[PDB]
Amino acid sequence: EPIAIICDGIEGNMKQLFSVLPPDCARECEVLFDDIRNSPTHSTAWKHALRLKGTAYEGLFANCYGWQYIPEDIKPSLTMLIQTLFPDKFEDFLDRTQLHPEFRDLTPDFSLTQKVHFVTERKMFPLPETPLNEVHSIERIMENFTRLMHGGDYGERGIVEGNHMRFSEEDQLETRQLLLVEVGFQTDIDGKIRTDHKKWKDILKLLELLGIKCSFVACADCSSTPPDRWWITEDRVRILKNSVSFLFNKLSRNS
Amino acid sequence: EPIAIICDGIEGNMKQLFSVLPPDCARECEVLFDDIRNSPTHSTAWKHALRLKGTAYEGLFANCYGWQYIPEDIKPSLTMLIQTLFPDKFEDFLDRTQLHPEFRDLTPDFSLTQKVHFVTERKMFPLPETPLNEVHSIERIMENFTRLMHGGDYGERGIVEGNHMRFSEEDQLETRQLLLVEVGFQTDIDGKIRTDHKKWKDILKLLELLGIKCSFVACADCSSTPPDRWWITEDRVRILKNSVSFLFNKLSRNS
Amino acid sequence: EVMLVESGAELVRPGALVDLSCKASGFNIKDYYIHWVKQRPEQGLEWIGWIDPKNVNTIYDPKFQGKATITADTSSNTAYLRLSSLTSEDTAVYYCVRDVNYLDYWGQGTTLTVSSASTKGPSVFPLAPSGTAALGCLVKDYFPEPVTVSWNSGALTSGVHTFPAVLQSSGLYSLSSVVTVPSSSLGTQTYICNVNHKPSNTKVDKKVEP
Amino acid sequence: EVMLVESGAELVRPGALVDLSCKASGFNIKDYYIHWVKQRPEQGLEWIGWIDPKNVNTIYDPKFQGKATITADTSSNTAYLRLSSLTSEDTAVYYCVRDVNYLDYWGQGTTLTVSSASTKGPSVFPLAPSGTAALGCLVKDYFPEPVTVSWNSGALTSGVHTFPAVLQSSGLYSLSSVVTVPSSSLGTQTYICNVNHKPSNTKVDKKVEP
Amino acid sequence: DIKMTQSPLSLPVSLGDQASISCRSSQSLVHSNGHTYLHWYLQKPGQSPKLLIYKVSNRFSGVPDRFSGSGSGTDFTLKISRVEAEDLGIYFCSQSTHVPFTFGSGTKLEIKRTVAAPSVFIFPPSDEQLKSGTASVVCLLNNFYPREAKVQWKVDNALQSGNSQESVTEQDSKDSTYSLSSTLTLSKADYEKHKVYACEVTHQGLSSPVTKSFNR
Amino acid sequence: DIKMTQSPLSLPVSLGDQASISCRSSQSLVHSNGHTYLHWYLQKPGQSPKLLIYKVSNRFSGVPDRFSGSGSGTDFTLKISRVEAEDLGIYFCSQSTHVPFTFGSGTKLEIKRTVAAPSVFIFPPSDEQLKSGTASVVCLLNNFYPREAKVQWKVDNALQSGNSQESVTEQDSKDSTYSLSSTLTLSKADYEKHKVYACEVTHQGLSSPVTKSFNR
Repeated sequence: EPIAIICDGIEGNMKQLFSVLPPDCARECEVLFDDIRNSPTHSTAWKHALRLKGTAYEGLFANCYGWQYIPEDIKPSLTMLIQTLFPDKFEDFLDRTQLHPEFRDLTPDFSLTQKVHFVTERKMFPLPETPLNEVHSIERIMENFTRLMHGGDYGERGIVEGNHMRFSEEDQLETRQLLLVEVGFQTDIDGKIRTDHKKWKDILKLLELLGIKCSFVACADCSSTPPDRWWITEDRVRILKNSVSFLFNKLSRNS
Repeated sequence: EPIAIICDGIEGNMKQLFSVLPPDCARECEVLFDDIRNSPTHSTAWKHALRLKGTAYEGLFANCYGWQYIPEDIKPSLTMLIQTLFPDKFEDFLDRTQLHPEFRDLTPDFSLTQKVHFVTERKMFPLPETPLNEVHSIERIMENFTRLMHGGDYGERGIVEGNHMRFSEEDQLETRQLLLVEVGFQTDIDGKIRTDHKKWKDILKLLELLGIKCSFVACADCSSTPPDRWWITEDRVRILKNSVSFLFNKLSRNS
Repeated sequence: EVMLVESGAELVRPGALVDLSCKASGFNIKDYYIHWVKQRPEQGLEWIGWIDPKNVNTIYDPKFQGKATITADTSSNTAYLRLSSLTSEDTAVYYCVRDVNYLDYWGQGTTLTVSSASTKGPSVFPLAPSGTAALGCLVKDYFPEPVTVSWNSGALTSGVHTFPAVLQSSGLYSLSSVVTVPSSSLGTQTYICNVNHKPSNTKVDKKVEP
Repeated sequence: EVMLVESGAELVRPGALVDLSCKASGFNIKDYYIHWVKQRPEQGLEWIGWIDPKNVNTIYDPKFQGKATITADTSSNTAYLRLSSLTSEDTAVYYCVRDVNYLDYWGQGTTLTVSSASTKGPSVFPLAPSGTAALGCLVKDYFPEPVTVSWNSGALTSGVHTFPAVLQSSGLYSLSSVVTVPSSSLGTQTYICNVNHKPSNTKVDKKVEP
Repeated sequence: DIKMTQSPLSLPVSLGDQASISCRSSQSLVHSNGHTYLHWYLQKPGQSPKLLIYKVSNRFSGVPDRFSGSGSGTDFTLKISRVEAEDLGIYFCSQSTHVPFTFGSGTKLEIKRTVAAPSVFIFPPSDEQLKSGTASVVCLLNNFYPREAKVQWKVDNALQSGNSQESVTEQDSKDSTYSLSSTLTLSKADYEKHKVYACEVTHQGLSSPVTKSFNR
Repeated sequence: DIKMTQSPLSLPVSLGDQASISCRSSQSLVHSNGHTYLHWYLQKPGQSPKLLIYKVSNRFSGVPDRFSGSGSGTDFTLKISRVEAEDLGIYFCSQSTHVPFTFGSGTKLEIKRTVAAPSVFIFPPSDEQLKSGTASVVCLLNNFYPREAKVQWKVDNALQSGNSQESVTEQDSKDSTYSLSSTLTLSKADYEKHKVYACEVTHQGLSSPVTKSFNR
């Protein structure tokens, strides 16, 4: 079956998926569907579909918790996160990572921070501004993730880890904190959470040596979960399976 | 619904609102209504209403207690009040705030003082004259504000704060006093009162240190208060709801 | 530095007209009101009017309406005062004054005399000596009263007394100007009194010596 | 090294037009925005507008829209500021600035004085010596305000003072430039002050000696 | 027309003393805007008026701390805490609340000084005056205090009256003294008629009248 | 138009001391993107503004660490931990959050220094100036502190006024001292008229006014 026909066949479902996504995510996913429609090979199409699955899913996940879909090329790195949020510590950070220069660039899907206080603004910037994903409370977002791992499956499809450093009730409202999140829709679930864990237990360690509060989440969903049990609300999972997972399902049938 | 059509529809209510406003306020809200009528977007219209609401409210609040509406741009700051009212202490004032120059510029909506005694006037002035909002007695204006906080709600919707400095009965009729007032028509009432208290408790102290008797009031009304229980008389609250709050209500339905 | 510089005709015949000017340096007069104030010996200080150069509004004392006309040229940073229909009641000093919401700076003033004919130039007859010595310059027989006496062109001022003019019975004024110097500098120093009687455009530099 | 070099008409009459240019060296300006900032003694630093050379968009302060017009040539790596309808309010120093999301590097700045006095050439007069001895160059009677004094063509800088111009009563400017050197060097070393007054295309290298 | 009334008209004070100048007005000087527009000016001899105190009590820039302005309503007081010699002059108050502005008549600040008899000088008419046919003889009384002085003109022992004019300076700012030039007038024919000219100066600080004279 | 307000306008500090400069804004300078676009510039005398601290608290490349930027919302503080002599100049803060960008009015950083009397030099006009028909005589007061200085131009013991102009330098970056050029102006005839020319300097650090002079 010809991909232009298959993409004509699910175009309606797709258009529903783009409408439930953050605006940047929707633009980015439109391209991926035009690229899939127009692919020369099942190998080229499949590679884009794999991206649209992941790209769509972060968009839904970001949408479900108040976060903003940060496209891949502009996702902040560790060094950008360190330098922007903690300039004073930036010089010390550069040192700890001298033997591990690979840690300098690690990029969480989501890099969150608690809004701190102690239109016709500037709108164009010649260089990218390293983006600030601001959340009202890391802790309250942390709570809702621990609860869902113990009922009030989820305990198996994630990890929550916090670096042990202490922050006061003024210190949480005085100082910057970091919640780093990895989300997936991969087949092998305990891979996301264990692969990242190897790097991430060590990184949380290093951020605590440098005096930064940093919080972590890894989680994943797979097709075989009950619809009422995804990390994103059940109505959303109705759309992702009907759009993107359907597009895989036909793309394994013709190849 | 076309904003010019909504403004054609409530033009009568608005014109009634303007006739009960102090002349400077009335003019200022006439523009804000012509601006709302001619607006391009509901985003632009909405922001004018936000100003037209509060501008109307202060004009009403100023009218209800015998005070004069001081247009936003010519509202005196603290540095002007001290300098105009207390020249000898002005050099002393400049010193205390050298670490907090931010105090220097605070502009209470109303900055009042007791008329003191120990046609064909000058009407045109090349430079603005820092306006002197003169009231017959700060004490009697203060009394009426505490009473309405304890029955004879209001105790929840305001604060009255006075600096502990002593003034004799001759010293009150000899020397200048300062009544600083903040008024609002915001939805979050406890916001007006507590935001100001942080900054303002410190200022009464400092006006005390400098030998200045200064008295303070902050208060707010919200849409859901009983019309017989606003800081402004009930016939006033009638017009403001029929004019300006009616005008938001149409601007939330179309946005 | 703020400075208001008044210049105008020092003498005019009665019934005539005079334009006095007020040159502003150190500020723009669009940024203030400018006033005219008349000063006489007995009559005292008398405010006349103010002009707003920004949008050209004038507010006078009603007694001066028809007598006064304050005009302004902000491109040249100047206000003018026209006094028309001159009488002796208009013989006085005139000042322009800056308005900062209160009158603060005044000019040096221009003298105006409304009389019938004169333009008489003064005659300077030195008064010479005979440890400290007295010399001078008798400045005689000129008519419009303003005269300016200096010594050694503004360099000698200490010890100097320039007396008020007297109105002689012939009706011309005459004034005296003396300076006391040490006898030892006398004849070792040169002493020039410089008189200026602007109404006759008479300029005289008489040397005084023993 | 990053450097922004502004050059433009040093003097132009009122009502005219002026183009200022900004040569960028050390970076391509496609990769940034370029701003213009006006600076006056009282008026202070005043932003004007920025240009995006990548796709040519401009954003100005509304008080300047219609006065200013920023254009750019990425091939010759220059931005331009055209100011039209010149007045005295436009007499100012002007800088172009590099935008990296915040303004970071600024140019030397070009001076503009808007008047009709026409250009005038500076007269350069040696100030001579007579342990430590002082020499100089009085740079006299020129009109466009910006002048440049250097010494031994920049080889001598230490001990050197260039006083801010004075605006004489003749309405021409005048300035002083002095240097203190060891007296035993005097007459062993040559001391040339190199003055430049661009608006009259005057260049003078006057030797100053005992 | 707000009338400005200043008392006293003349104020003798000694250097270092305190001076009090009172100004009273016909109507209240309080403006409806909450301000009071009454100010103090000092016009020194032969100079333009200078602002001392503006709006009842504020010092104009460059004014010393010994000048203080007080009052309210219609009674206002200017006080000079430590009188100095340069503080001579006529002090004017002014209301700029109502049009037309009005100024008081002035308080003449005078200085009490240790009395000093006058230096006296006498001048014969120059040759340029004799050639013109008139002849003026000048008697100068120099740098004396108090002002009161009686010049007597005597030509060859002949007291005169009515052919003499005299002029007096204002108090001098450095020393708070006076000078006085008295001029006797005659014709060149009538001057050559006599040979002895004297001036008889009578003053408090001279316990005897003093005479200075010359011969033609 | 965010208003940027800087206090104090002037900051005299002694070398090695700490300086605090405050910048307050009309509205919050926080961008919706979560960044703050308030920056500190230092313009040394007669140089262009140079960037110190960008976005509240980031040092610009090559900027010493004794410069530190603090603040949030609308209140910002710039601190210089050890004032140095080269640090002279006017410090500007700027917001680049809102269009139009706005800059403070400026804080003038000065240096407190041990008093230094002035060296004085007196310059006769060149023959070239004489042949041109004018004659300018220059008095140089070199490398002194503090700025207050009193030039007196006296031609043949005759004090003058109004034929003299003077200009003063900004504090020197090396020593934080001033210089002052005062220029007297005459006609070539009027210069040849006299023979003795002197400059009388009065300054705090000279206990007696000092005089420098020449003869034609």
